[PDB]
Amino acid sequence: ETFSDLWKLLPE
Amino acid sequence: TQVHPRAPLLQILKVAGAQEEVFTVKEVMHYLGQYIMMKQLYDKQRQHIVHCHDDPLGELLEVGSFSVKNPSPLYEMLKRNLVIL
Repeated sequence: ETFSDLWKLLPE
Repeated sequence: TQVHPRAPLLQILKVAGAQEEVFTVKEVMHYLGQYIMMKQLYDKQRQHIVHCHDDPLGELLEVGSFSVKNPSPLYEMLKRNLVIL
């Protein structure tokens, strides 16, 4: 939903 | 593994509040997120889209926008802009 929520799901 | 960001990327991370010169990739990702959030580059309605045209981040990514769900330009940018220590 939110950018912050989405960014947290990025594989490092 | 520790990395030293090339100058243009390091500039961005410092805007985003980073005080370090050497980082982990995790920390670099944290500060890129911070930068996008602080500068409000994400699309307001569809927030996986990041609009970076006319921002220095766009100059590094070499793209006008990208999707957090299609992150390869981000990763390719990091490959070009991180020197492994």
